[PDB]
Amino acid sequence: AEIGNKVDLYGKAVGLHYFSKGGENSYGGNGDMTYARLGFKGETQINSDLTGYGQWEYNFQGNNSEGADAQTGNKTRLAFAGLKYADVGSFDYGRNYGVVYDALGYTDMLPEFGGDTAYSDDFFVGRVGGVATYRNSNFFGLVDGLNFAVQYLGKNERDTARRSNGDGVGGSISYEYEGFGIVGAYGAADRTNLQEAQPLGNGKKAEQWATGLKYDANNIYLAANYGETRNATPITNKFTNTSGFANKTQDVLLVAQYQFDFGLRPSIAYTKSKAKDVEGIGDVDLVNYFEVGATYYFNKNMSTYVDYIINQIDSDNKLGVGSDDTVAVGIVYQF
Amino acid sequence: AEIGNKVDLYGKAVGLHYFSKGGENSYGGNGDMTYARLGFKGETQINSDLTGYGQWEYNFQGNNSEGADAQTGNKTRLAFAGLKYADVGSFDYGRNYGVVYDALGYTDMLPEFGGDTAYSDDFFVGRVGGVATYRNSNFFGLVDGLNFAVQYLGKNERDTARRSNGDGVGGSISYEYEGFGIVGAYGAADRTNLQEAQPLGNGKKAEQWATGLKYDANNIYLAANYGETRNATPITNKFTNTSGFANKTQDVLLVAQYQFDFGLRPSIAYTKSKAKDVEGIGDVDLVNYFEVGATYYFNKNMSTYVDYIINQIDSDNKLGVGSDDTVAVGIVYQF
Amino acid sequence: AEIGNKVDLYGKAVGLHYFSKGGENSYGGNGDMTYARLGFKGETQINSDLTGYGQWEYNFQGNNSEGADAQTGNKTRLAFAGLKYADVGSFDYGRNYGVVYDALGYTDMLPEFGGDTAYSDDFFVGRVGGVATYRNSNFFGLVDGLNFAVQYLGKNERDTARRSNGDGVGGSISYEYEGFGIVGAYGAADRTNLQEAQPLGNGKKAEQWATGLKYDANNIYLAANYGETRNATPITNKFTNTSGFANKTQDVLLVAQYQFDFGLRPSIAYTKSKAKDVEGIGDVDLVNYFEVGATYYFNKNMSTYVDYIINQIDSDNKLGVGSDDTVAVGIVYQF
Ligand SMILES: [Br-]
Ligand SMILES: [Br-]
Ligand SMILES: [Br-]
Ligand SMILES: [Br-]
Ligand SMILES: [Br-]
Ligand SMILES: [Br-]
Ligand SMILES: [Br-]
Ligand SMILES: [Br-]
Ligand SMILES: [Br-]
Ligand SMILES: [Br-]
Ligand SMILES: [Br-]
Ligand SMILES: [Br-]
Ligand SMILES: [Br-]
Ligand SMILES: [Br-]
Ligand SMILES: [Br-]
Ligand SMILES: [Br-]
Ligand SMILES: [Br-]
Ligand SMILES: [Br-]
Ligand SMILES: [Mg+2]
Repeated sequence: AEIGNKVDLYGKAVGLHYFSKGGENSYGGNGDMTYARLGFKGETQINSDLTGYGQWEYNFQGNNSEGADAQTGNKTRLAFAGLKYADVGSFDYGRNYGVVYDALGYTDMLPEFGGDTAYSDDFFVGRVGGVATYRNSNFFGLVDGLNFAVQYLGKNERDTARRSNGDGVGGSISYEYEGFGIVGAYGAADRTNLQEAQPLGNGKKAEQWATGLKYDANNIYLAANYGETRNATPITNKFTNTSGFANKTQDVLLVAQYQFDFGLRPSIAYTKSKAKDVEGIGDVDLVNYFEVGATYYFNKNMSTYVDYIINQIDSDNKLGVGSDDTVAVGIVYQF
Repeated sequence: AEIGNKVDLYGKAVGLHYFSKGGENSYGGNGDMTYARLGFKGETQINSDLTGYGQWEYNFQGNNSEGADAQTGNKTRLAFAGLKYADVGSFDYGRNYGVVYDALGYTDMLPEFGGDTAYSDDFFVGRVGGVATYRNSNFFGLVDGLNFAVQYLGKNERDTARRSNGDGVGGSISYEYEGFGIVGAYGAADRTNLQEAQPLGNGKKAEQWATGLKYDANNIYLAANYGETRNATPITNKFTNTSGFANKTQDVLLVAQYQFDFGLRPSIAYTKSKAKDVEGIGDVDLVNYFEVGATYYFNKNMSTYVDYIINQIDSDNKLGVGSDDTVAVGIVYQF
Repeated sequence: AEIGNKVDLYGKAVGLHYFSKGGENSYGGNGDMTYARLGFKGETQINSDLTGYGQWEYNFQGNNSEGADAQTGNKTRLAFAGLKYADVGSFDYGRNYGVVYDALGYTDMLPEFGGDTAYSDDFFVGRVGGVATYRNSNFFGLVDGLNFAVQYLGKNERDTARRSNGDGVGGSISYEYEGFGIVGAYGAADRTNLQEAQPLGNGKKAEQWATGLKYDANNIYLAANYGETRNATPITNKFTNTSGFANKTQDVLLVAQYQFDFGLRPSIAYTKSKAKDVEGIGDVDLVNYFEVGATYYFNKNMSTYVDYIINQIDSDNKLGVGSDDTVAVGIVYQF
């Protein structure tokens, strides 16, 4: 809620419970999942052709005690600033969305779950540190609906292989016309020595790509993503306590939703990602499910939701991917 | 300070020092105790019979360095959202006050100390994770001053016995009339296997109950709480480095205060909690003291206070409960 | 941005990258250095002679992942409240700037680097916990431009020698007249037993002092600081993994800047600190460099900057102080 400069502090409180049998063997786990969010975003008009802007956003976990676990799962999601010039484009630097999320964003619309391939700190698919992003709308004002973006990922040598990266570039192009949108996005980067010493994944570069199609009009939302990755998607073998990256993955995400005037937004979805050439096992499913779910919007400040994952991962999955379903029920106050 | 929706960011900065001899052997300890608070609370009118709301609140410690200890004692206090409907009642889910605090709230009014039995993450007496709370004012609008509440506590299997719980229900009823208020509150819950493996406490359920009486009118505040607990109150034997829960406790809390027009709010108080059937020792006092103290309110944004604990715990207490007095002097800017 | 009481929430997002060769052997290091800041400051008019106030401020790192490193470098910078009375003076308690920073503040003006001797949690030179500060402007209203301050530092017995202190007093006096300012500041304090068990530094008290001269007018800023310290400045011998405090240091800081109407603020600077009588090595340089740099201010909400450290520390420095240069390029949205 808005606190020549327009600055806006924002957030929400999310009362959130997950239901699974036992949740060690499930898609989402079991129990209290309450958290809150806080951030600001602002933009300042510098002149008629130039705006300056910034955004910061934080996750506060609501399901930890006030003892020594208090900080578990607290983190900054976003922290960047930039400049937007005339028809030239925008440029920002900091922690932000990786460019391949320009595609994955199409399916990442579910009430609680979904977007399973947009890992955080995973090269270009999710939120990530140290990125320089250039974005361009309507091709310099010459072509209504043709947007593009390029992004430069600086190396992050962290203590974990999962959270690290090397230098890389990625980019994306999209075209929209009367409710239809089409997008493609691709990136590659160096892997770090720590990533390469892992027993899962083989190679010295990582690539992610995805294409998107979507129809967004007349209270209907339909969307589709297909993508693949090389040496990029993080993976654990829970049976030998083995970690790393899948050599290859192949990914599909489908979503159908409708918006009723009275607030009810039903959701239907399917998601599958399968890893290939995983050392010592071959091909495995990482994600496999159908979704049903709904959100009820009381207004712009208040909603509740149920999200139900009909898990299709079989009880024998070779890496130890859980097989039970998960339901989520949430209540949200936002501003 | 207020930032169809009414949302309010709030907080305070508390300059705070504690004085004790040595503070290893004291009630409150010795030294810098500065901290700050930040939160939001908002409510949105959905229609004439329905409001939606949320609250989040965080504790930032001000007495840690900017080195590796920086986060010590930082935590979310509250994070919940809910719906309030007509005369039906309110319902919220998230981290919130346990229902037995509906009684303990009567005495928890001192400038710095007091409220010694309202432990955090301790079933129903204090702030706790994963609770669903229903509250009812004036009995559905049929009975002015008769309020009640029921609360459902979801199991929290944490890494510590102190911070965990099992599933449980608790509730409370109160009646108020012309400055007088009367309250009763009770809850029980399952204890977790971790709690049961402790060497202090014996049993597979936990119960807390308390009654409250108070007079709140004509610039006078008088209040009284009596309560008991089974297998609920956390306790340490500092002499053998032994921890767990007291089998039984018996608790009394008394408070007298007056408000002068010029801002001066003197406080007088007494508090005693005694554990029974503590393994290998029998009966012990956990808390035993008189208080004198005062707050000076400059206005609604600024106050100072002194709070002085006249400790009655004797120097031989069998669990190693400290015996020296503690003074606290604070200065508070809030908004 | 301002959210009888005037309260102001504020912050910035800083997109920030450091360039060094390799940065293990450099002044500033290499890579992503993005972070954000959030705080409030408020003041309340209690009557015509009395204002009450508070300030809190936090550092959120933007260059950590959302995994287990998420909190690295997050901390409260400031958290205090106080009262300002008529001509008498102001008094505040909490975490705040140490009084010797009243001098070091003169040179601490560079776009990214500079202020190298104003260590955090280091007695009086930097931000520190548990201080009571009295400040006086115009000598009780009797002497325009003559300010003074005294400060009382409470002992902080922490787990690290670097972050601890004993009880101490420090103070400062300054005089300003038509763009010229002159300042002196001094403090001493007890060292704690932990500090004394270190292999670097010898003695049972710590003192810091500094003098400042500055010209601040006509879009010119020139300033100069000289100071010394005994048993106060923290130091590591990276060759034997040895830590502690330099017995003596001698410090010089120089800065020249100009402000163009169009926003461009060029900076020129020199900084040297040298430790003496360091056990097992004698005299060593801790800091030695020239700076060139600039900030471009688009407006009051947006700026970019480059800051370039021309390191003069030689490749043989005896404690292992790095010798390569560092450049920093930043983009800042603030409110
Ligand atoms: Br917490
Ligand atoms: Br995500
Ligand atoms: Br993830
Ligand atoms: Br990051
Ligand atoms: Br654009
Ligand atoms: Br649907
Ligand atoms: Br801290
Ligand atoms: Br409490
Ligand atoms: Br507690
Ligand atoms: Br909790
Ligand atoms: Br009610
Ligand atoms: Br009284
Ligand atoms: Br983080
Ligand atoms: Br500093
Ligand atoms: Br430092
Ligand atoms: Br501190
Ligand atoms: Br003054
Ligand atoms: Br210059
Ligand atoms: Mg934090």
